[PDB]
Amino acid sequence: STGSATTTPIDSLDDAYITPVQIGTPAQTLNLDFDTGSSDLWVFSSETTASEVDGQTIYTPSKSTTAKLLSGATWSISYGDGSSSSGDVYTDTVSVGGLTVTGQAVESAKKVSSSFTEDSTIDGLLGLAFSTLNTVSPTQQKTFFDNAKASLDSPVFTADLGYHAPGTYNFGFIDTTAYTGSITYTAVSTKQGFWEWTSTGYAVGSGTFKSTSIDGIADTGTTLLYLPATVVSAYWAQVSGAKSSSSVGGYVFPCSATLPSFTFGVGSARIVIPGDYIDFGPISTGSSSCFGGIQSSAGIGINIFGDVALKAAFVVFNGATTPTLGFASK
Repeated sequence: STGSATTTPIDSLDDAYITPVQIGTPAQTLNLDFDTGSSDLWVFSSETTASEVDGQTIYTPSKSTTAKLLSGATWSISYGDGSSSSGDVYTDTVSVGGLTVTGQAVESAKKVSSSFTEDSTIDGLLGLAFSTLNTVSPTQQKTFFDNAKASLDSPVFTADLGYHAPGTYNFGFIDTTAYTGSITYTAVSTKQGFWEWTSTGYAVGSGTFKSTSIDGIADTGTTLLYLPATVVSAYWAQVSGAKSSSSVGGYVFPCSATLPSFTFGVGSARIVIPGDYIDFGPISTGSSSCFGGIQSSAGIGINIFGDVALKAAFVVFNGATTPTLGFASK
């Protein structure tokens, strides 16, 4: 079996992508953020503190004939600014683009962090990292992908994110019409629970390619591209007037500048990120300073190939016994 679903940017800057997901019987459709950097499927629900719900579609387990409370199970995900989302756990039927899984753990949020409340277009997250990162206690739960693996024609899912345009998440098959050339596969380390891989180097604009190993994670749930400070400094040195701003918290550049492309290596292949993809617009309404899509990972501790990088490619998440990541131009 297979599944295919359209994913849509939530705003004009491609800050995140939402994908419709059917939960329960009869179906309750929620728009979820598909996140390969986490492993929890959590949703706004009728149990969420009412003051923390601002426009989101909520999941109502009492209206689903197939929902079952998972007795004593709780969940808690921590965020980098001290806030957290948490709640209880149900099991229910979950379908993505025609692909149905029964008995999927659905984590109902009892409280959410303020940043989720502020964003009314995201009804929850669907985690697609490895199940060892799932936070359900005392009994850890499997991801949607892990539960679907046996039913899929092939144990893969692919991410084809659009630039200012809709894209596609496919489960169980590789659409050979969605990319050009060949797919280059690279080894994945699962030791930290992420889709972690090693890029073979980078280039700025039309400059010389720099052979150097960059270990990082493919994370559809992160907007920007976070790379080591040496790489990021080399990129923004080619943009006249760009500088790192402490008040803003990253590199900014004059909005009238034209940005150079950024190339990253996948084995012997090269993925080119057009310069326009790195422009994330004015730091404030009316400002002539613009925020950059390539930022330093020094404060984070891990390099992150976020949406900025992934939407330049057709990306294969191969969940075979030995997992691999595939990149192709498109």
